[PDB]
Amino acid sequence: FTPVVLATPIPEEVQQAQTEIKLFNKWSFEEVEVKDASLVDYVQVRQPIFVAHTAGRYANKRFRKAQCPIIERLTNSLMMNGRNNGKKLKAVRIIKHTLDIINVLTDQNPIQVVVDAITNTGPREDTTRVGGGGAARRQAVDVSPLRRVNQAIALLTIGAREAAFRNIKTIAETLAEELINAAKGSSTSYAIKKKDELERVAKSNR
Amino acid sequence: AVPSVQTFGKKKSATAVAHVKAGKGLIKVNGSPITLVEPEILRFKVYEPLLLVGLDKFSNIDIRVRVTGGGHVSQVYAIRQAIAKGLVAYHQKYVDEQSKNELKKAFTSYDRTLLIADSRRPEPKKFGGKGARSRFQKSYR
Amino acid sequence: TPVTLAKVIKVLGRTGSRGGVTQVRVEFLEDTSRTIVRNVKGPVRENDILVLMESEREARRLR
Amino acid sequence: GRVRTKTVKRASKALIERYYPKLTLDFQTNKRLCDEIATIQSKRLRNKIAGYTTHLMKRIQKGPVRG
Amino acid sequence: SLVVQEQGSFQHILRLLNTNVDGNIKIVYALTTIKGVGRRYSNLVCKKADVDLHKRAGELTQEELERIVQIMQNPTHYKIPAWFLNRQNDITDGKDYHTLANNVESKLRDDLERLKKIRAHRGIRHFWGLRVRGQHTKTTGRRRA
Amino acid sequence: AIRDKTAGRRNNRSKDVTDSATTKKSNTRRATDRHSRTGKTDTKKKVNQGWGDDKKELS
Amino acid sequence: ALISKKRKLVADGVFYAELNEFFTRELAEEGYSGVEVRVTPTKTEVIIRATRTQDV
Amino acid sequence: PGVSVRDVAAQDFINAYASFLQRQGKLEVPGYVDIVKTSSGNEMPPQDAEGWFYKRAASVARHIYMRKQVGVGKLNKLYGGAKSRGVRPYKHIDASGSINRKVLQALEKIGIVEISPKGGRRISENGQRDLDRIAAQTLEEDE
Amino acid sequence: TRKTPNGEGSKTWETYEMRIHKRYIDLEAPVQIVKRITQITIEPGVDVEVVVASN
Amino acid sequence: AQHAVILDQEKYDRILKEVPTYRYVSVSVLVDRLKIGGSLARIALRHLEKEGIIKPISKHSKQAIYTRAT
RNA sequence: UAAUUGCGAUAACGAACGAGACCUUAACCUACUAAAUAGUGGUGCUAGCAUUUGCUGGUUAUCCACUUCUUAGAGGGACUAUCGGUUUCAAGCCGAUGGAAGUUUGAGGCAAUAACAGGUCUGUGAUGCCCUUAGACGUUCUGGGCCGCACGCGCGCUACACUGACGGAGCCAGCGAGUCUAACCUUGGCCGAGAGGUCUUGGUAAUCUUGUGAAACUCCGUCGUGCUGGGGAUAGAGCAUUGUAAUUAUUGCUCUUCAACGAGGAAUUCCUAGUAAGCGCAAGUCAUCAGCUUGCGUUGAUUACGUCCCUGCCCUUUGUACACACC
Ligand SMILES: [Mg+2]
Ligand SMILES: [Mg+2]
Ligand SMILES: [Mg+2]
Ligand SMILES: [Mg+2]
Ligand SMILES: [Mg+2]
Ligand SMILES: [Mg+2]
Ligand SMILES: [Mg+2]
Ligand SMILES: [Mg+2]
Ligand SMILES: [Mg+2]
Ligand SMILES: [Mg+2]
Ligand SMILES: [Mg+2]
Ligand SMILES: [Mg+2]
Ligand SMILES: [Mg+2]
Ligand SMILES: [Mg+2]
Ligand SMILES: [Mg+2]
Ligand SMILES: [Mg+2]
Ligand SMILES: [Mg+2]
Repeated sequence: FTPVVLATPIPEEVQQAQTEIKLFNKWSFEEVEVKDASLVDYVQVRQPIFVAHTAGRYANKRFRKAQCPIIERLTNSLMMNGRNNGKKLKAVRIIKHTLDIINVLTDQNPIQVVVDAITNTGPREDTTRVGGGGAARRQAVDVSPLRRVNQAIALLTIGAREAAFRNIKTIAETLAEELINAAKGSSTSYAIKKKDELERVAKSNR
Repeated sequence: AVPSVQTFGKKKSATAVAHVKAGKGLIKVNGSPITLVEPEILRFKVYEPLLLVGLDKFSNIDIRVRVTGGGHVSQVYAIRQAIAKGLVAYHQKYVDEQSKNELKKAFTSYDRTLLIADSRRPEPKKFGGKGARSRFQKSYR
Repeated sequence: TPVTLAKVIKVLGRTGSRGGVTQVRVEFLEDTSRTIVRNVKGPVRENDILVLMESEREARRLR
Repeated sequence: GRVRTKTVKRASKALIERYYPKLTLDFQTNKRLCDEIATIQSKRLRNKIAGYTTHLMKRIQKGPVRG
Repeated sequence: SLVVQEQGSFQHILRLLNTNVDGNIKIVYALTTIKGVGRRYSNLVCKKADVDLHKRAGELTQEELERIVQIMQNPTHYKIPAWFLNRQNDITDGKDYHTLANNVESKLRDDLERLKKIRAHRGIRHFWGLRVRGQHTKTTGRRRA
Repeated sequence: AIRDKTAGRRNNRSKDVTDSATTKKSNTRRATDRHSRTGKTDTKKKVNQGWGDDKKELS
Repeated sequence: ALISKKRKLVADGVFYAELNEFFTRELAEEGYSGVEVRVTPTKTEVIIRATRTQDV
Repeated sequence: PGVSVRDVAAQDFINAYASFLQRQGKLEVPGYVDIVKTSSGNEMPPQDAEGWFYKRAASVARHIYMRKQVGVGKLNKLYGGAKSRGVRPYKHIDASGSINRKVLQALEKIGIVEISPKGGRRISENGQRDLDRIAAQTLEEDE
Repeated sequence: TRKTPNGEGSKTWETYEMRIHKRYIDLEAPVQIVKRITQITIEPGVDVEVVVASN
Repeated sequence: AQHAVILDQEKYDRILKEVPTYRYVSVSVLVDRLKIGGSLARIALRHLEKEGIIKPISKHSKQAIYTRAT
């Protein structure tokens, strides 16, 4: 990679990787393609990022929220349950740990495994409460792509934050677990069960 | 005198002043090498300008930055801005234009407001609540 | 299990008494030249892609 | 929601009325006109005024405009 | 640190000072199941008895235990500051004591009786099972008695 | 004070809460606010003398 | 002397307040409209603006 | 190449200078150590037992190495932390003016710090020497 | 300050403020012009304070 | 009190023979195999690192990780 | 449209108050004027490490130069600009590019006509009438009382822990405020475990406290799911501070005591971006006392960018025997 040194030294794998490939903590944004139709444009992956933290303005407009890098969309939704409100440094490290955990098992750039668990828990259709006179039936509705990524993000983190509650396993161990089961969905994960149950109730009224 | 430029960058309150002079390539933050900087998960945020434009850009220039004010994160975003603004301010007055408009182009592409100071800022809270938007609580009767 | 992909052609409006539901016409990208108007749940712009789980049915109004 | 007041749309009326052989569809020069040609009490009202007389100017070039 | 081995040497649940103490907890918080010995007081005593806090209450050579008991009921002889002590300047003899185990219940009786026998308002308040320390009793303190 | 029985927690704890403890605002006269109780009224002379009347406006 | 700049100008205003009061009661029948107080070397000048000076 | 202590990371310098001050044996470690709590706004004494006076001596050193002059009071405020007031909100609280003043005195008796004019305590000319030394010695472990 | 004289209403707070601006200008001159310059340039509402020396 | 506070010589050798095939080993994972509370569990992590087996690809307090030896 | 904000329709035309304009604050000025009460580089004097020049500090004037940073004067700047979609091609809306900034730029100040027996005679030496006026409802002085506890309601603070407590360690803000005829903000040196004490010190303040070295937070360890070291009520014992006075414990420290609470029924509050929430700080009060309040910055999300289902109110049409106006 044609190394270099000026006065204050820059470490070797730091010197190396960045200049060549612009990659994660260390992980590949190349390859890692969204495994389901749609869900692209609504999952980021390129532009690549070093670590998930940003000053990003994703609020000011309706759909620029989707343009947020997807991993930071996963970290952002970690830090909450108001004791943890704020504390993105807390979450970012849990994610780096989490990714390292998933990486350990079954190879697979874990950023891609994260891409897989999001695609696999998004409900294709759901139900809402129609008035229709008081006692309210359920008009099944297909749900938007943005709400399929959003709900997956919320469903995954919540199920791990709720499971990791009151036990030795760390958040990053359950976060990774919950993702590992949902990357190819095994229906052992909190998230998958709720996805399949919503899609069951939507099928059961129509 | 040697060729030098001063720059700065700001995030929230934090202001990070920079000095870019022709030199052997030290990169230092307040007293210390850019390889410390910790919070340390954020470290690559301040690495970012060196890497996006390639590490060889710093061999003819010395880099020092002092961050007063802000907080343990805003300081990291204030420095990285002064570093990139300083690298581009140097090719403004010293090496030619086409090299500078090539640097801005490759910071702006990726970016995170690297040449451009973010506008966000605390809103004043107002009476009736503990927050800016937040009101307190009411039970009616 | 027959996935049915459909591209939002236009945005018709917000139904439901609540108003979270949107009315949209969709051209399925596998065999175009045929259209269905659907009810969505989350937010939607032009040229999105819904997954219709069952291909033939549609609604209009929501109370 | 940006909707110009009547004082803005009223002043743009009289300006394009008598000063059309002057101005342009460039905001910046029209702004400087409203200094030398007109007495306004603030910088903001003037950019607002001139900005709208620029718009009314911009569409008179294609089709007439009532008023 | 070090993976240790031992054999059969350590016993779980060893009794001292008329109370029962589980082994397999780290010895500093083990002694806290006696009354009158706080986390700080346990910590100072073991630092004084030349014991390793790294150890549990499990291992703890029998000799180390009697030493540990000794310092507890004789704090001022073993160079313990006496502002570290739950009874300073006594009430009658004025000596500084650390009242230990089932004895701290006694002195609670002792003092409470002192105020009552004297008819001081503080004892009057304990007699009625109220809050002595002077907090408002209107709202707080309902389930209680 | 200590000798007297019928004192202290345990004694009150065994009595019963009056139902006046759980009562409400009581409000006592709102819907009469607009209705003047004085029974005076005023008169049209005494107001026109003080505040002037619309019939003398010219002068 | 020796009073801080902040506490100075504050007290300077309170001094004006107590001043304008005392005249508005005293000059009422004289049409007292206000004052101003100019501070100089040698002197502190107080101008009573009323509508009737021959009475003041 | 030349070396400062600013060229070394925060903790590995204070871990090294702790082991060094521990290896030494020339200390003055006042002796209420192990019995004291370091702050009113604390709960338990340090888990270092024998130790942590070297840790704070090292810490105090590098802090005075950095800057012009700092006192006992500054070190209390610096070393203090949030006190849990029980059922009432947290408040910042200063740490002990004894531990620090005795750390300054000991490190002055050992000649790493001197009583600076204008006030406070300044890094010693001999402290620069020896601190820059062990700094490099830790950078050199990474060689 | 609360706007209300007494107790009642949604609690409205109204903050008054007074702004104090302070300048200083350093001159080197003789005794005569210092007195000529200080007696005149008198203005009501502005507080001029002329100190002396270097310490 | 529920077992995992101590050594129990049969347990030491269990750790020896039971940690291949673990792609994951850490504080939690050590307790998960029905043993070693998080005090002595952490000690096995530094000790299995004395030689062989666990590879230190993870750093710090709370989260730990190691894979098999090669 | 946020707006009787506009377009348009037009027996109306053309205006005024109010909205807007305006004002204040936060964002942008390597352009303007400057700064030992702000700060940078060069230079001496100088310490440490290295030495090849280097790296990292000391030094209210030993000098020179500068104004990027800080401060605040005068100006500049944005007018939803450019282009494109959308629409009566109207006011407008939406998207993209550029921009310090494009949600009324963000947030406030000011705010017409009118109404209410809203609150306030307990802010006033504003006040009518009534009452009392020396065994006083005047006034002061001693002591108590507003805190009194079977219990109902509301605002809150701390938790139920492992995204955690604890112990080392890294170490980063902004709004403030401070003593004259006086004892305010306190650096530093000692002594003390702490609370504190004590000898001095700068500051009427961008000059000193103070870089307010704040807290969350980051790092390395200890504990390991057990009402546990989560939690800190209750209580005993001692030491200090304010105050003439601390008992019904003003506040602070030390030891011990180690409760309830294992995420909370019906219900119900608040909130759309540097917002919510988590986190402290300063100011108010203040001799002493914040679990309150007014402002402040730190860390910093999820989810809408829609509708009338609920609740609330505004507008039309309509009825009226009301107009002291459905009390
Ligand atoms: Mg105990
Ligand atoms: Mg701190
Ligand atoms: Mg600390
Ligand atoms: Mg019209
Ligand atoms: Mg107006
Ligand atoms: Mg400037
Ligand atoms: Mg842009
Ligand atoms: Mg009334
Ligand atoms: Mg009266
Ligand atoms: Mg009261
Ligand atoms: Mg901690
Ligand atoms: Mg317990
Ligand atoms: Mg605790
Ligand atoms: Mg005070
Ligand atoms: Mg206060
Ligand atoms: Mg109050
Ligand atoms: Mg009618």
